[PDB]
Amino acid sequence: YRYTLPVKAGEQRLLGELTGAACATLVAEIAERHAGPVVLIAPDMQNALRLHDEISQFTDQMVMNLADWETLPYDSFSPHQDIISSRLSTLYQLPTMQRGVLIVPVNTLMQRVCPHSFLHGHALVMKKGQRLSRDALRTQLDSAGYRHVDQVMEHGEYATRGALLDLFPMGSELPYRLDFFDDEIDSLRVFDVDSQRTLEEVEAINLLPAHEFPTDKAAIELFRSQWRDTFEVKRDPEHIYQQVSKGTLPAGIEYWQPLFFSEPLPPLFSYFPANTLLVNTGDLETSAERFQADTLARFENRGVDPMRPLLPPQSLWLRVDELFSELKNWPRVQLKTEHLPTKAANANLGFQKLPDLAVQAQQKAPLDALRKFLETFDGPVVFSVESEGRREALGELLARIKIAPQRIMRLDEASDRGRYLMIGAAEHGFVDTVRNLALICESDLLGERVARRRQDSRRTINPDTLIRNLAELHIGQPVVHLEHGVGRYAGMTTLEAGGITGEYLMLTYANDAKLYVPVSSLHLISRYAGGAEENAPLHKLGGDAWSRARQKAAEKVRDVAAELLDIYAQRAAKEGFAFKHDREQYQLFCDSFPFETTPDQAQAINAVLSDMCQPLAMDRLVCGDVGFGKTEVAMRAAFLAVDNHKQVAVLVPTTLLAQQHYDNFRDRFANWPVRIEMISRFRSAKEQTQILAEVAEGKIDILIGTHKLLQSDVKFKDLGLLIVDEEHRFGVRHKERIKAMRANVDILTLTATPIPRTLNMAMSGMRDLSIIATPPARRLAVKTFVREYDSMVVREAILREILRGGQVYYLYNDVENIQKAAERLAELVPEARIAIGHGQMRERELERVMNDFHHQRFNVLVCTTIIETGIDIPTANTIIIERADHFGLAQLHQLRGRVGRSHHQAYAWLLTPHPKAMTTDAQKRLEAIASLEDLGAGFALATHDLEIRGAGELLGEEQSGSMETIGFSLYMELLENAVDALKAGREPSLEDLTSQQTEVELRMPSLLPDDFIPDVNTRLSFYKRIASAKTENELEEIKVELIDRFGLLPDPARTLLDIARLRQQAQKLGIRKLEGNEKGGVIEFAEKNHVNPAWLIGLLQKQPQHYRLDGPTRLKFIQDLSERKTRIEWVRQFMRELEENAI
Ligand SMILES: Nc1ncnc2c1ncn2[C@@H]1O[C@H](COP(=O)(O)OP(=O)(O)O)[C@@H](O)[C@H]1O
Ligand code: BEF
Repeated sequence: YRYTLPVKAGEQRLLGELTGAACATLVAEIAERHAGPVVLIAPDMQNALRLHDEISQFTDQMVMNLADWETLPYDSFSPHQDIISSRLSTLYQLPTMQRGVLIVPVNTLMQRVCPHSFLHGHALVMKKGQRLSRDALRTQLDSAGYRHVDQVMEHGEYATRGALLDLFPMGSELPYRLDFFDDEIDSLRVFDVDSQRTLEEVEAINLLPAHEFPTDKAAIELFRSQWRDTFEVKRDPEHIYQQVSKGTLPAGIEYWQPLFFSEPLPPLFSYFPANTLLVNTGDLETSAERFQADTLARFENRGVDPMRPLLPPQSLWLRVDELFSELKNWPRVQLKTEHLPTKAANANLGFQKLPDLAVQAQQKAPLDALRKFLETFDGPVVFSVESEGRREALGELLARIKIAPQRIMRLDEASDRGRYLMIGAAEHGFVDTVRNLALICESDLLGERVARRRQDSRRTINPDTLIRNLAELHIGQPVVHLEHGVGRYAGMTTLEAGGITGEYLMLTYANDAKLYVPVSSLHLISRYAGGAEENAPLHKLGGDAWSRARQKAAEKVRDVAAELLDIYAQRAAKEGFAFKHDREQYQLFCDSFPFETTPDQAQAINAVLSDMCQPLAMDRLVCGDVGFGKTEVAMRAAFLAVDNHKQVAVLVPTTLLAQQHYDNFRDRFANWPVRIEMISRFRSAKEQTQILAEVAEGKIDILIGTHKLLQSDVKFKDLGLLIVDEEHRFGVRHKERIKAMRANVDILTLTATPIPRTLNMAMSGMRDLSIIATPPARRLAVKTFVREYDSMVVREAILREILRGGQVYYLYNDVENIQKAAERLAELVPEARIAIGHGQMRERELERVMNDFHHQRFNVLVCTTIIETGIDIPTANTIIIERADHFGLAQLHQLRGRVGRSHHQAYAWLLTPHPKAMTTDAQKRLEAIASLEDLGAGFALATHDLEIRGAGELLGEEQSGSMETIGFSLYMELLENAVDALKAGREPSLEDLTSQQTEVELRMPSLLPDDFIPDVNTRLSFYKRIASAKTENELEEIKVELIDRFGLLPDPARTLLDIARLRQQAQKLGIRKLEGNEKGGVIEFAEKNHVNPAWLIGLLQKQPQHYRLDGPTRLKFIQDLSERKTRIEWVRQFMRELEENAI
């Protein structure tokens, strides 16, 4: 083309006049036309990710990025070993590959690596036709460094179960099972982390060492030798020398890598193929050197703590001059967006930048510049769309500009006068003047719409995965056995206690008195919820305290049972309501919203709209973190409410945020004809009466106000929608007082963080719940600083935000000394313009200075906790508090996250009085809030607050209490028992808990042996599932799953399955208790059985000696069933024949 290609160690090519996103075009071109692999060096790893898209967007050659360590140099955490997988694979094949593009940032090119002899000297291949021992391969894996686990879920672990060994290779992404057979590899089956069954069988597998360093005995001794040669040992049970010598691995041990090879580690340059070409963008002569400075700076910063010392930086990272010399050994190309006219191997190819093409909604012709420029472009114009649906979203836009470009795949496909489009993540369009090509990106006109996972992958907390993290069976966590009391779970054990070895779950009580409970009676154990995992009560066994507490609870539930019998339903007398939504009308309202919702916001919208469309009323928690645009869900709910004209009301515990919602709703409905108004202290009673009259006649649909409505004064013609914000700070019977008016109203519970009782109820599932863990695009984190009382940090932070041009939120929490403090901090900060705010003011100047804050005429505001509700403006970007000894975690997090709603990094300066003046609980609160600082932190903080404040009375008042109440589920058990007492009118009795659906014990061992399943959690899960079976199809699929996950089925397993099947069939039949032994047994029916009495008596008289009706419902039979198989077959055929003549 316009230039040659550089192939020489010293050859350097330099290219200029290269606009943004044309670097990708040039890179793809040269890689496709370069006879050899391509390695690209990027200045910023994040930028490299961007490259990883656009390159793959424009070409089809395999493009990969060097997996890199996430942690900062000399950190105290592992590199998140999963990433290591993606690394090692690329390392293993790296020498042997001809075409392909590998992209690396300089910060990781700076890092030393393994010698690859260590790598491919340990690179095993397992093949079908191999007579290899299970144990030999086991020890082989152990030497390789794979970790022995029992429920493999991650990279680099292996588990065993009888003849079935399974593991996860470090190179591939899916684990594998083997199915050994006579020490022969019979199968090699891939299986998902959650299917635990075959997806397919592959002929052979290749596996790589577990880590980036050996871990055999030779490795340990070499490491110890190097250590004793270099550093100084400390005789200590956590000094990494002793910890390594023990056998384990320190968390950060990966940074002490050069102590494992007795060699200078390669600079990774040896791994380049014999014929490569370096291509470089930006510049390294600043990035690499600044990185070296940062590494040494952090090193010297942490040159303390003799336990866990640090290597010199030069031993692990390279030198800059050495890096330059090394790169001068390969041909290299450099790209920059400047003018280099001198002289050869240096060109300036026409890649003009995109002109100012954009769309303006206010203009009558948004695509004015677009249509002006399209017709002035003689060449083809090709658009790029980052997704699929958006393509149509822009095709309609092209219909507004009356053009239908054809979708192409490659840039060369463009004709002379051709308009086209393609799916790509390109950022900036441009004008390739070489052949007059116009490339257009979405941001060219749309602007900023970013949906990538900008946040760190590890920096995420899934709510459902947090519940599934564990809900049972932690070896120390407490549980409650309703018969006796509360203890700590300790595990499983098999016991021979009557000639049949049965499983038993063992609990421990006070004074170390153990209690084993049979596995079958599992439904008598509840997971503790009193929230005292470290200070919980420990009932001493055989005491009356638990019985007394249970009797008190029984009395309380009987009282509330009468109360519910007043309603004559289990909160079920309600029929609800159905809303009608017009999809086009709602879509029009979506159009009136000038934003794009996050995916979880869209999910919440779908859930709420569907639920209201259902003919039942809602009680739905939308508990997401602040700054997630929760209010817009309410806006759309109110729009659909006014579509039905259902007189929606809204509640908030303040006047500031009430006014905020008022103006927001006015903005949403300044185009839609509908009446929005407010009723609170600000309004005069003269107009409050008018508001009440208007809402009595129904001329008002949207009302915003505080507790004035729940004063038996407001009248609604048709109250159909009620909204509540910030459920916290609300006492009980507020919701009951607002519910009393109309039962079938849709309840929408908006909040930022639930109080412990509400959170526990959400966990119970009795109330609908929803979480939005998807922050807006530009909502970066909020910095937090827990500092002691310094008068200078506050002043300098105030000045830092003033020079930024923002507003400071000053918290002192006083209505007397706030006056003096305002002038005190004015003297401290003469540059500051301050207003005084407190809730004990006439509210006229309050709203006036709120308006002033909207205009930002004064910078820092002193206020009490009325600020907590929050009307945050994006201008405000910093909060300094004064009292940090008494504030709830919910308030702390809420005021932390209240700042932002903008692209600019906010701040949260936290001022504390003397540490010794702090009580223990204050220290715990402050250390907890400091420990967590990231997006999606409110929900996890609420989970932590659970077990701290403790869920309160699930029945009585005073929520969020840590009293000694019975757990959660037992309350529901007694409630349904009393509902039975009401429906059947039966007497209250503590016997329904002592339940018995069907007992089919026959003195025959039946259990899931631990050898057949290693762990206990899965064993108990299957125990519960089998106990709660409903049809023989369930049993069949369970048997299939057991076959998959654990191979063959032991005799006890088969017996358990068939006993469950027989219990199922007997429950279908109508018999309740079928018992027996070797010499015979008894059959006992129900009150209304379905066995034919005629033939029943016929059998009775046919063989009275072998059959005797001894009791109103008891049939005694004698049988010589010395074989378990004979016993089971006899009973099966007996019951089958009995039910054959079923009446
Ligand atoms: N997906 C989004 N992208 C950009 N900005 C958003 C998004 N969602 C919300 N916002 C902005 O952030 C602000 C959040 O205010 P609000 O609805 O009160 O959030 P929260 O109720 O969580 O405090 C809104 O005023 C809105 O303008
Ligand atoms: F209700 Be929010 F957090 F604005």
